[PDB]
Amino acid sequence: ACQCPDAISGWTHTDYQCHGLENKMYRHVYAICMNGTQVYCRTEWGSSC
Repeated sequence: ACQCPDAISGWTHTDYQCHGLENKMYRHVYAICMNGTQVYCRTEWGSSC
């Protein structure tokens, strides 16, 4: 769920955090746009906590 005005030039993500209610780790995946912006694309879910 993300789109850049022209194109995606790169790919990054925040670090995993524990979700206190879900008891599961999540992080945010961001695409880097050609224009310099970042767009939040998905939430990645990891191991338990």
